[PDB]
Amino acid sequence: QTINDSFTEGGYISMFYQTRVVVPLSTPRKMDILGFVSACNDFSVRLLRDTTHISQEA
Amino acid sequence: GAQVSSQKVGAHENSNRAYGGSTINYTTINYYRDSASNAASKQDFAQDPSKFTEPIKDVLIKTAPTLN
Amino acid sequence: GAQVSSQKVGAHENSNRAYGGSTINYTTINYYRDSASNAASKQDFAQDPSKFTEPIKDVLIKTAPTLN
Amino acid sequence: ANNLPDTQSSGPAHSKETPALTAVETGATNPLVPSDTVQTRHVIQKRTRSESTVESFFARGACVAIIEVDNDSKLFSVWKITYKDTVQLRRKLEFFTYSRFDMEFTFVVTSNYTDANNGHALNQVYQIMYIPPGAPIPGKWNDYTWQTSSNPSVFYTYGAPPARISVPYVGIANAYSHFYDGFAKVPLAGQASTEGDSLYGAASLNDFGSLAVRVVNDHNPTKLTSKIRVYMKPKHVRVWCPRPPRAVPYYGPGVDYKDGLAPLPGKGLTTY
Amino acid sequence: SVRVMQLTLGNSTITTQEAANSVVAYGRWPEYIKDSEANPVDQPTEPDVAACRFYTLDTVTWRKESRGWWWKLPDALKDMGLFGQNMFYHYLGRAGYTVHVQCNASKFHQGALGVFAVPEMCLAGDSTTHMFTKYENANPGEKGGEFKGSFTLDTNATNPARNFCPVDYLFGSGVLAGNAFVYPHQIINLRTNNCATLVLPYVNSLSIDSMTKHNNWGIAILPLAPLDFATESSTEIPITLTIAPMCCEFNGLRNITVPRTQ
Amino acid sequence: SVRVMQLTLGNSTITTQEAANSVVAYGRWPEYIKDSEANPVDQPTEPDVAACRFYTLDTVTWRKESRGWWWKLPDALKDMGLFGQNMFYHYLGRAGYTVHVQCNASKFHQGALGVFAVPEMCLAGDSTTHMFTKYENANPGEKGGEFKGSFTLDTNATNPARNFCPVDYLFGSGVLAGNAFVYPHQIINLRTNNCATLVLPYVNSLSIDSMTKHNNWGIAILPLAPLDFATESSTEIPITLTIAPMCCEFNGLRNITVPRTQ
Amino acid sequence: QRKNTMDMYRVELNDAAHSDTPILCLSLSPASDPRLAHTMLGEILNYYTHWAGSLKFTF
Ligand SMILES: COc1ccc(OCc2ccc(COc3c(Cl)cccc3Cl)cc2)c(Cl)c1
Repeated sequence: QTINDSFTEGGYISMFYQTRVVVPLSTPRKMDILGFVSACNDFSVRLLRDTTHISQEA
Repeated sequence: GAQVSSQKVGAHENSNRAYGGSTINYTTINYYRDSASNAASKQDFAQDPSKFTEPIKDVLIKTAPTLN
Repeated sequence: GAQVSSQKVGAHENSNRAYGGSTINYTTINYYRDSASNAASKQDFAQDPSKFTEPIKDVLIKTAPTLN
Repeated sequence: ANNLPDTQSSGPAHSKETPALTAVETGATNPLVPSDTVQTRHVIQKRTRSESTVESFFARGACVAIIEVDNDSKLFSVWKITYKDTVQLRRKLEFFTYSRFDMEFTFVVTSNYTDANNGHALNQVYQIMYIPPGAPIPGKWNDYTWQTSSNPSVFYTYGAPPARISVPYVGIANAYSHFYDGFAKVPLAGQASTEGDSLYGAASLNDFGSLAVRVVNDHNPTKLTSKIRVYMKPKHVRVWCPRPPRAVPYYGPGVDYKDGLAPLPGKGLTTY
Repeated sequence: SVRVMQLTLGNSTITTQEAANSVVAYGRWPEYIKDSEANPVDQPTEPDVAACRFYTLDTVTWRKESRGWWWKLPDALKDMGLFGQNMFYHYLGRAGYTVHVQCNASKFHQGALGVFAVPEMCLAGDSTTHMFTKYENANPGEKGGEFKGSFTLDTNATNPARNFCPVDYLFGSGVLAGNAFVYPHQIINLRTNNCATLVLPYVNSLSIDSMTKHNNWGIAILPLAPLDFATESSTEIPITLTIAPMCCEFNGLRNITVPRTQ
Repeated sequence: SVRVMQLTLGNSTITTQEAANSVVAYGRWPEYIKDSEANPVDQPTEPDVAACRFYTLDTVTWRKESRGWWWKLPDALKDMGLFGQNMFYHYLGRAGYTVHVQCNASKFHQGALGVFAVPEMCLAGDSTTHMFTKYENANPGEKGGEFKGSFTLDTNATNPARNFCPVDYLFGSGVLAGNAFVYPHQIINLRTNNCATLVLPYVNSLSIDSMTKHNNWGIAILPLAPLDFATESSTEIPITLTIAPMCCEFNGLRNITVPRTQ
Repeated sequence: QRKNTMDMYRVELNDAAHSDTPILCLSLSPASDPRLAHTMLGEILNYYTHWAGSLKFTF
């Protein structure tokens, strides 16, 4: 289901340092990483419904 | 001018009619001259997402190094 | 796309139409693409109750001793 | 849904074959027919089991809900979809553990003036909107949610034949479970008792969503009430694993019981 | 003959000289998931001989006053060797079973035990709050539970027991026990047999599920004809339960699950 | 290329962009016991994906002063998921391994680590009593041990340590470390590679043995050229060890073994 | 401080000594987890009641 429900819970994603980030001198010691998400070729959805991501007052 | 298509049977009844024959087909006839009056057939095709997922000039293999 | 099945005539009229011809048949045509929209054909099959009545591993004959 | 076998004539016997004797400990039922224990005549059997097929047993529209709306928040109502609000259809479905079918919903709508001598209103139009689990639920009888750009809605005009729609097999499993011996959560060691606790025999908190019903007309100060009786019929039926039927009164959505625990009457052992 | 058998699974063998045949539930023998019915895409683990073997759960004692016993599967086997390990290390698990109930007496004893295998054996609770039985009580493990002769409502609001209250003649679920024969079963009538043997395929509305959240089968043992002996008001005969999982396959490996207890 | 690789075992994948090829010990890839070399007659268990996957043991830190580290197999993996379970539930066990040592730095760091896989890696003790090292000390598990720069005899007669005293230049066994190159190995020279990868077949004088009594392989890591950086007398880079058992098959199932500890 | 700014997309790393604590944590609820619910994938999933299939995370 597309809602938070324990019956259809999916699991956990996490990241850890395997070794460590190493930089030489004269180099920034902190840097960013960006994450991306996409569906694989076996992905499908069903039962069209209305989204809660858009509303209209009055 | 009738169009006879077959349905994609989901739940099957304990009948052989649920697995074959005209019993798993549906019939359609257009009554209006303007195509706008027609219903949607819903026998719609798909395509390759490549134009969005990989709009790359020099085609690359996933097993092979992207940056070469 | 018409499906023509025959009816199981219960009470018979004093006609030959009550015993033969298209007069003891009924016609069906599906109008919707989704099988869910269909009516029930009701030409449903039966099966062997054995899975419930005799879920025994070593098959036994009624004439023969059950406890052998 | 077919024929029954003919009775073959059977004469006297004096043999070592004894079909009358058996041993029910095996877990099997003795498949005897009259000719096994008495002398029979030949009877050409014409009776059939056409009406006791799984399909014919359920081929009836049963009431599952009576939704009420007072057109003077009651200007609209929401009904959580279920078959357990009533007892008749529920008991029939529970002869089996799992099921798979399509559904036909017919809506019988009635309305009336609360006052015998007051008020008046023009013909009412109703909107029955299906809110799939996840979609925004209406807060007012006229907020943005009633635009139904994606949710399926049914607009019924009072006085017209009962509305009717078909729904496919919508389960997220390969069959509907009439019984679920489990929980939606597993409490883990170490977590607070408030944690990992869930209802016994419950799957999703919102299985099939709900119906939001309202009268579309602008409400008049007149006192009016409407009731939408929902009838559901399983069509294209398949069922698995038979179970004994409910003997005592239902006590909630579960198999819980409390009240009518002594269903059988008294009868003398040697009284016909 | 119908009466002598030998069952061998892994490194365990069971022999019997007084059987009454064996029942294969719904006529289906346990099997692995076929590719056409597969759901999780990851490679399954199939312990085979390490998990598919006979495990003997605790022995219960039958007395003139016993009302009955019940167990839940895979629950009763959660602490059994490598079967339990695989159950807790994987998100999903599937298995069939060979249930062998043992009970011998003598030619001067009487009594009959009804052994039923019930798919989705939901039991009734003890409070006015619906579906209130808590996880810890619903899953007793190898010790299982017992049937009662009557319903007794838990009234302690401060500390509700949140337990089951399975009344025997109501089959612990609001149905008459005499109709429980529609479920795969055997009867251990002391004058006829020593045991009951049932082969159970995996039954569920899914091909694979969570073994920790869901119990597929329930085993119910009820005294159909009470235990009686010579003239000894005092009589006790043990009932041992030996079960072997079959065609075990698990999917979704991660860190081990440690459920909350008591 | 010789430098980019991906290893997939079960549900675990390892990628590297700075490899120096991989070594397959003695040119033998791990395999299962053939019928012509079989000994125990019982049906083996082969956990497959549940046991044959990458397990990451604890990360150690390399400093200018480090002398070296060592581990024993299957010992270091005894508490690793379902591999450890199968190891303890069975009398006999056999497995090969894929050892992947990880160590990244920068282009301004120096140092070289010699990674050796030694069959029957017997280490020297600390007392005048021969073969006095006790079981608990010989089998440290995933944390392994360390090499020393010199031999120091344990003199506490009242409470002997009964531990190893592996001197680095003596390869912890009375042989010169420079000759340890006759054993399958790789070198992690910081200016060249990130890791070392070794595929180890099962080596023993028997087809299968007791995994609790006997360690087949030993992994020794020695700083051949000490760690040095820019001008930081202070430098620490972690060394992570990831090992995956291969072709696991166990024989002789019984109750679980619980060895004495510390 | 980062939500609803360009910083909500940046996860910072550093050259500190090795630690076994997580850099980030997420729940696989593509349509409901706040971090996934507003991605193109999450936006589409919110127009449907059921989802099934594999996903891939690229860093
Ligand atoms: C085992 O027995 C079962 C299983 C499922 C059931 O309900 C499933 C269910 C799911 C969606 C809808 C939504 O149907 C509707 C729609 Cl799209 C539009 C308008 C009105 C309705 Cl009404 C209705 C029922 C019931 Cl009632 C009994």
